[PDB]
Amino acid sequence: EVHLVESGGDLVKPGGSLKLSCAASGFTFSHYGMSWVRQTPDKRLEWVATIGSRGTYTHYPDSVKGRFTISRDNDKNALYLQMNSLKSEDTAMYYCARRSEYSAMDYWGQGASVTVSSAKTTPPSVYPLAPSMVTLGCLVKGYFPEPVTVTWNSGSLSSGVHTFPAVLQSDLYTLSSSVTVPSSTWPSETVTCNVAHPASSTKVDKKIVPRD
Amino acid sequence: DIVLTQSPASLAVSLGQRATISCRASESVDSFMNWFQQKPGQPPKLLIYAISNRGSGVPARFSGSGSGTDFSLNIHPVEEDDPAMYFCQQTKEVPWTFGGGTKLEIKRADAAPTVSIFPPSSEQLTSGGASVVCFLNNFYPKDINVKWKIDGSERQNGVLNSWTDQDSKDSTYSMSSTLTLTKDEYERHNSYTCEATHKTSTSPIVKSFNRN
Repeated sequence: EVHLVESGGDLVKPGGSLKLSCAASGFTFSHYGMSWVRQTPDKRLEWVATIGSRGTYTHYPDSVKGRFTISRDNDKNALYLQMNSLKSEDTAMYYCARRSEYSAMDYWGQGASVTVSSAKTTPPSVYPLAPSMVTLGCLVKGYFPEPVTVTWNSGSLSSGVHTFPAVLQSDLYTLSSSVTVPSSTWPSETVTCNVAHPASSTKVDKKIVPRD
Repeated sequence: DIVLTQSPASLAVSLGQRATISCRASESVDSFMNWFQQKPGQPPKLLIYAISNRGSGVPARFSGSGSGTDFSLNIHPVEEDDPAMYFCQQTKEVPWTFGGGTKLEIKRADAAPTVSIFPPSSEQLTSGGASVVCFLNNFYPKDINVKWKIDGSERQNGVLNSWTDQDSKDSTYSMSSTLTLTKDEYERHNSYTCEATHKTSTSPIVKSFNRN
């Protein structure tokens, strides 16, 4: 199967630069042109750049022309996107995509998150939420930047989970996650949610223990 | 610069029905018109290209048509797994552009939320903070109001709400409401209540606890 894995996303100061990479697998890289597309918080999609399969050509939209540069290394099956002179306006989720045949973007990367702001990294505070079935939860408060991922019991608990979109609370993000289980499971067994905030290399496990 | 306009913005359709989304191009496109499907947490996926060809892997359920300026995507039968963001795209010429995006929501029977209220954990209290959390899970329709009451009196400040996208299994919604207070405020009152008032039952579902 065609696969495009991205990496390099992060928070950068306005004016700073950032290099995003996309690793292709599952096809003859050099036989296909490639593109980068971004999606701003307003959920709108915006084409950012494309490069020929050989790399003999590359063009961009006026919004980034002169600041962004697309590159590819067919020898290492990688696509790149160098961003310089970054602006707050550039904060978005960035995706790489393959161009087919006619020609269309049939395959996309998982997306890299880029945040351009003067705010510095702030790790989260993780608090356990303890009260037929039972619902437990985790409060992930005051962090920056997005995102964070949450897991329950290292990923074992995968169903009956609800992780809510983060919300800005005074320059800082907060979100919570809930998991519903049969009374049989809790408190009999131990339930712990796993919170990870890459930006701050933070990694914590909070156990859900009953009170009193 | 060609401009694409999709309509409607949001579309709610019962299971089995036909889904019709439209997109109008401000200029010719000759037939460089494609449609993409984007589900939460995922990158956009190619649905239809050249306005009528389904992407390799796309089920027969989908199909697009039209010509000239405007085209449209048609899903039939609409299934539980269809709620998402749908966008049309123009590749006729640089810069490539996307429609504003249209959200497809499935329609189902009303469903009352399962409500759970959580007191501030001891950890947060030790640091001078007090967040009271309330989850309203698996309800429908999406519009629902949450009201917090402290010692019987409604609280307005310090409330952050967050809704999840529609469930792709039971087609329900879930929501989180957080009332953040200061430890000192928290210690001054005893009863805390979370109230969910809908429309499919103007009789509230309540949940509360006593600090003591």
